[PDB]
Amino acid sequence: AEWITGTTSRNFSVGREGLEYVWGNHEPVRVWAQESAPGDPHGWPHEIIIHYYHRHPVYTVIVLCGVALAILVGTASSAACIAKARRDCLTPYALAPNATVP
Amino acid sequence: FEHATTVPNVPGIPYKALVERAGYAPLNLEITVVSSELTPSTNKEYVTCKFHTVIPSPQVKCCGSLECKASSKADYTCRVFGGVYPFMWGGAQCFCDSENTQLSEAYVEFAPDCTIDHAVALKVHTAALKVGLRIVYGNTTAHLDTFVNGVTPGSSRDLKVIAGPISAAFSPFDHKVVIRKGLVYNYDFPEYGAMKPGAFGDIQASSLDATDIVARTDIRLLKPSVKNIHVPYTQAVSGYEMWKNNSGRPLQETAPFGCKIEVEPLRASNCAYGHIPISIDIPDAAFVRSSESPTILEVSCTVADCIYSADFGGSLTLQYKADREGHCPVHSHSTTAVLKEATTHVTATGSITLHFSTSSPQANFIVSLCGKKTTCNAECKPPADHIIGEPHKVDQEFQAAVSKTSWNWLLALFGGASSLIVVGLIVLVCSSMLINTR
Amino acid sequence: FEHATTVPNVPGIPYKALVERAGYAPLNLEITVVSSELTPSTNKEYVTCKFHTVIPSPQVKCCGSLECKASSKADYTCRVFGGVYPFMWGGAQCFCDSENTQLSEAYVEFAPDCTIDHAVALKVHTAALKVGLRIVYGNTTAHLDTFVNGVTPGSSRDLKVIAGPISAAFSPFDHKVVIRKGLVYNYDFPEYGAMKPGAFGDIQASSLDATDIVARTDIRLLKPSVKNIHVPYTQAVSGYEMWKNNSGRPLQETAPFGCKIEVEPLRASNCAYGHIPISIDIPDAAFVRSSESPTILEVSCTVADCIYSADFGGSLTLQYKADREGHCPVHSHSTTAVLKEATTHVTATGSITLHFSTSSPQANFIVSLCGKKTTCNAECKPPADHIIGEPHKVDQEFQAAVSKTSWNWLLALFGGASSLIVVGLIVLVCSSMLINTR
Ligand SMILES: *[C@@H]1O[C@H](CO)[C@@H](O)[C@H](O)[C@H]1NC(C)=O
Ligand SMILES: *[C@@H]1O[C@H](CO)[C@@H](O)[C@H](O)[C@H]1NC(C)=O
Ligand SMILES: *[C@@H]1O[C@H](CO)[C@@H](O)[C@H](O)[C@H]1NC(C)=O
Ligand SMILES: *[C@@H]1O[C@H](CO)[C@@H](O)[C@H](O)[C@H]1NC(C)=O
Ligand SMILES: *[C@@H]1O[C@H](CO)[C@@H](O)[C@H](O)[C@H]1NC(C)=O
Repeated sequence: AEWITGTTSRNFSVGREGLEYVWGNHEPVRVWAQESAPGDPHGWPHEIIIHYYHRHPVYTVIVLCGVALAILVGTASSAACIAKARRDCLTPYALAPNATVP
Repeated sequence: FEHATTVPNVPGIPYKALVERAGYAPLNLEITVVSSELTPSTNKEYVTCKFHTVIPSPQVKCCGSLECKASSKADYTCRVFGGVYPFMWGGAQCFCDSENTQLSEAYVEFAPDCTIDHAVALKVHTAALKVGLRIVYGNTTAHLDTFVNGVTPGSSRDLKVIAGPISAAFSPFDHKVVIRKGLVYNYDFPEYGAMKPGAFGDIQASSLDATDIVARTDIRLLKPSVKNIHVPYTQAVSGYEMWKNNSGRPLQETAPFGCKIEVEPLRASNCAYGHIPISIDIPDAAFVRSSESPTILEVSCTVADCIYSADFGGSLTLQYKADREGHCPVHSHSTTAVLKEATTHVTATGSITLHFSTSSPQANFIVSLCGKKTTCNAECKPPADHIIGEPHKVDQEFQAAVSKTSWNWLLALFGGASSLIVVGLIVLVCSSMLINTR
Repeated sequence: FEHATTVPNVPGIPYKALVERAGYAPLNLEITVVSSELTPSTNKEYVTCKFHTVIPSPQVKCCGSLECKASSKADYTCRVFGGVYPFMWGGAQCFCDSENTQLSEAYVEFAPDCTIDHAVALKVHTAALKVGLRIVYGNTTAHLDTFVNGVTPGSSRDLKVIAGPISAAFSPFDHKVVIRKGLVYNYDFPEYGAMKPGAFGDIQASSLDATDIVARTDIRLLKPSVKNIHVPYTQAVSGYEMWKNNSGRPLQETAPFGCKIEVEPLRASNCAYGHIPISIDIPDAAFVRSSESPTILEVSCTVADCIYSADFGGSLTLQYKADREGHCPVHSHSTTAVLKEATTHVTATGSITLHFSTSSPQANFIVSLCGKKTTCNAECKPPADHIIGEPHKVDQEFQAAVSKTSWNWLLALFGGASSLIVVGLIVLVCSSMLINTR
């Protein structure tokens, strides 16, 4: 609630639930914010990133964090498995130096 | 036919559904909450206002003494002074030099203007939601005033509606409320007979005309040190006025869920907070058999210019061929997209346009026309208008708010990670069989 | 002086205690619950009784038609019959051979004698217990009528009492009750508007004089096939009479905890279920200092012919050698023994006699006179009378109801078992010593 004199602008945050403002003796005015974020959900991936960042910031941060963690763990574990199998194929041939590898 | 579903508590926003009895044609059914009524049970404690602090004429007895008995007047205060010498217009008032007793007298009462400017203290309890329901089924309408308690039917006889218990209890009023001139405040007032001077509720009575008025305003009768007849008094400021200083703002401008407070039964009107389970016993006269309903030989939906917003943004046209001309229920079988129209008119062949509101970037949903199932697929653009003056008809869902392109990207990355897992374990198994050979 | 204790809810049965200030003489104090009133908050749903099922005069129209509109009368049923030819005393009643019509009309109203024989359906909530108390302290008496919620105070002259919340909430009334002619029944009646024919609640109204009456009796109008002018109707029987068949027994003769159900505010009187914590603001004028309190050099009790019955069975004599003659409180500090007299007259040296009631087979308890403590022990025989017309003044305790010789036997066997266990551990220690020695 604010008592206002003069010509000054006020910023109010509107969500999906809504916002009702009464100005003077006028009837209450109800507004609802639509999900009109900049970007494009159907396009290149970056536009999707800006769109869902402006809509739900923490949600898209944790989703991309999960994606980055998943790809990092997947590549690291696959590389570890390939390295272990490559060692398991090599060291039978490494203990015998004069042996001819196929 | 007993049909059970769940409607939102939002005023307006028609909730549409089909009742599909097996042997009969699908029947449209939409329920609209026209109004809501949180009416708590209120117990009246007292009425307060500005006191009058009326002081009667000073009673003097000279060459004598006085004492007063207890009185039922509000905030009784006697005091005896034994050295006065009153001087009205025309010299001294009686005939003794020094020993002169004056009874200073003070008590409070309601002001003459408390019939309007008064505050009523109320204690509330759990509130019962009463909702007005506009239910249309087939071509018939019904207006009901149901209770949300979960057992009481609606006041319409023929259509039996049980509005189940609402998911969350809201109760915008705290346990103690104060009503002044149509404005409602959540104030923790003092209890009856538990007054405090200078705060709200200095003076208390069960009614304006009641004679059982109680008060403990801190009044102190000072000693008259002037020639002229006087009752000097020091009193606390009116706590009703002090509350009018710091009343804050009423619940008409503070209450959650955007609902307005009225004072004649003290009800909260149009609170959009929870979900109401509802069960309707539709009479069998509304249902018609599948023979009399037209059947759709072929249906296909093509949707153009869809946009996910509160308004019905998006036009899907059904191209259809049907044998018999008639009327047909039309429905959207997704909780994300809702159609504007419930019934259409079907000819032998043609196309009907329909408007829907969705909350998903993709318009992949099932639309039904005289039963039937057609699937609609499109990419829906984000809205250009930032803010709209009408609420959203549908609620967001996690599986729908994520677009199909984004779903393909995340599933491609996750499937790539999983494929690296699978090839790692496969080559590990190959190493295992090689070390079994060794 | 804020003294807090706990009283049983049994009507009668005085509970005695000592308030023992450090610098003052011991003060006796007993509470008696004279009456209790457990009043729930009742919400009235509807009233019901028999129905009159009045039928208006048939309306005929010959060479015409009669369609009938809806009516606000309870359970309105209208039928149109288009092949009638009615007869009265005088012959044919109209001028068309076959093109006639009759409007059979039937609705439901209250019977004339429903001002007495009617049932009120009530929905009750949690019940607030209000207790009347006879308190005595020192040598003065006082009466109280206070609530049990633990917030509001009971005031009597210079006594402020807070009766704390009771240990268990009983509420003998179910959520739905029915009152008929002063008899209360725990019946799950149908809700307002949920009329079922042939059941309690065929007819419903807000009051007996209300014009907004609702009814769903299974009334059907048949086609007249007789010469006489006649409305053939067939109706389900009154569910009020059916409930009078199967009313069972009322709550006056079924409610637990032995307390009486009354109907004018719908309260439950003299319910003895749970212990009440109580806090008492004792005025300082009741106490006396220890200088005026006659102490005793040596107290010595002895019990003779003790018996543990509900009556005050068993007498004990204090022999005392006090220093002054006066009045003095006496007390039994155990919760098993309770004394009849809370006061006695003390002399220089003598012997007073007192009566006590116990629940334990042993007379082991501590008795106090002007302060002081003494414990005297003898044997209490079981009573010979099987029942008695008065409730027990105390409650059994497991530590007390087991007799002293039975504690001796049980502890003898348990100590024998423990002694053999101790012997086993001793010889195990000796074996450990030997295996350390080797
Ligand atoms: C209000 O919002 C506008 C939107 O662009 C912004 O530019 C402006 O700085 C804001 N004003 C204040 C006072 O925060
Ligand atoms: C409902 O009534 C309208 C009136 O025009 C009619 O067209 C329609 O067919 C009716 N509905 C059904 C299911 O018969
Ligand atoms: C009354 O209330 C107002 C509102 O806060 C406060 O600022 C003011 O000091 C108070 N007193 C007077 C005399 O206006
Ligand atoms: C209390 O008052 C009664 C009433 O006569 C009297 O008999 C008794 O002696 C009084 N008690 C004391 C301790 O004075
Ligand atoms: C009425 O109630 C009684 C009590 O159970 C029942 O036995 C009887 O059959 C009923 N009917 C009549 C006509 O008495």
